[PDB]
Amino acid sequence: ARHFVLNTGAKIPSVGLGTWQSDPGVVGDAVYTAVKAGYRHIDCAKVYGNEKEIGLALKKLFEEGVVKREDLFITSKLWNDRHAPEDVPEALNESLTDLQLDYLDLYLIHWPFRVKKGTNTSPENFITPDIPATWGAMEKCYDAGKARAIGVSNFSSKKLGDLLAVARVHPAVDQVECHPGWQQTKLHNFCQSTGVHLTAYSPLGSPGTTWMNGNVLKEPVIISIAEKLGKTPAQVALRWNIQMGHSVLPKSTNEERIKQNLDVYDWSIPDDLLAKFSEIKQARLLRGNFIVNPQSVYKTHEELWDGEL
Ligand SMILES: NC(=O)c1ccc[n+]([C@@H]2O[C@H](COP(=O)([O-])OP(=O)(O)OC[C@H]3O[C@@H](n4cnc5c(N)ncnc54)[C@H](OP(=O)(O)O)[C@@H]3O)[C@@H](O)[C@H]2O)c1
Ligand SMILES: O=C(O)C[NH2+]CP(=O)(O)O
Repeated sequence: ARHFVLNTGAKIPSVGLGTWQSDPGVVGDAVYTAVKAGYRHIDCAKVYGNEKEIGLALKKLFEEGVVKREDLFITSKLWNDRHAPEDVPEALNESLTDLQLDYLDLYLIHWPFRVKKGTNTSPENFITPDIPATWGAMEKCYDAGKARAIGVSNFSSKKLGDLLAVARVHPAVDQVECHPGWQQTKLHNFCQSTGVHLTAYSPLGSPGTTWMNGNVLKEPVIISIAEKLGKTPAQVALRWNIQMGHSVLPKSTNEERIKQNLDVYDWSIPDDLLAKFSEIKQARLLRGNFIVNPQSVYKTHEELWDGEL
C-alpha cells in the first residue's frame, strides 16, 4: 500500500514527513530520523523558511549512504509572491539551490492567491491571480526537468477543474487539508474522475497548531476503532486516509511518533468500522482566513473554497 502512482507514471510514497512549523534547529534532525526510520517522501515549502536546514540533512543522508537521491520524493511549493510567469522558474531555482538538489519530484503552486513579488500578505499587495499564466510557467519547469511533476495546493474541485481544462500538463497532485474530521469527499471523487492524486495535509488535524483548534484524535469513533484494532488514534486517522487512496504528510519532531506514523501499511480498517467515519462531524480547520478579505478576490470563505465548506 506503500506507493500511489501519479498521472506522470511516477510513484509517490504514501507517507511523507511534513515540515511546516518545524523550527530550523530541529527540522534537520527530523528529516534525518524519519529517513533512517524508512521515510522516502519529504514535503517542503519555501515559505516555511527551513529549506537550507532540510538540504543539509538530505546531503548528510546521501553522504552516509542511507539513501540515494532517486530513492527520495522531495516536494516544495511556489509561494504567493512568485506567480508572475518569469518569476516562477527563478523561485524554483532558489528552492533547488537551498535544498542542494538538481530537481524536485513535485513542485506545487501553494495557494490560488497572488501578491506582488517581494511583499507580504497585505491588502496593498494583492494582485488578481492568473493561474493559467502561472501554470504555463510551471509547465516549462517540468519540460526543463527541474520538476518531475507539477501540481497545486488548496485548490477546490472547481479550481482544479478550471486548471485541468486549460492545461497541457495535467496537475499531478492537489495537496489539501484532509483528515477524518474533514474528509473532502467531493474533491476526492473529483480527483478520482480526473486522474489527479490527492495528498492529505494536516492528516492528524494539526493538534499543535493553536489557532486551528483541532481535536480529531479525540473523536470517539477513532478512539473506539483504535482499541478494537490495538493501534493509536494517529495510526487509525492516517490509515483511514491511505485506505481512501490519499497520501499523508504527518508532521512530527518526536522520534517515537515519527516511527509510529510509518506503521500504517500492513493492517486494515474493516468495512464495519470504516462505515462509522460517516458519523464524524465535519469542520475545516485551516480556513484560509489570511486571504479572505474585503479586498481579496475571495471575499467569503465560500468564494475561496467554492462551497467545499
Ligand atoms: N500546503 C499547505 O497549505 C499545507 C498546510 C499545512 C500543512 N502542510 C503540510 O502537511 C504537513 C502536516 O500537517 P500539519 O503539520 O499542519 O499537522 P499534522 O501532521 O496533522 O499534525 C502535526 C502535529 O501532530 C503531532 N503528532 C505527530 N505525530 C503524532 C502521533 N503519532 N500522535 C499524536 N500526535 C502527533 C505533532 O507533534 P510532535 O511534533 O510533537 O510529534 C504536531 O504538533 C505539514 O507539516 C506540511 O508539510 C501543507
Ligand atoms: O499553507 C501553508 O502551509 C503556507 N501558509 C500557511 P499560513 O500563512 O496560512 O499560516
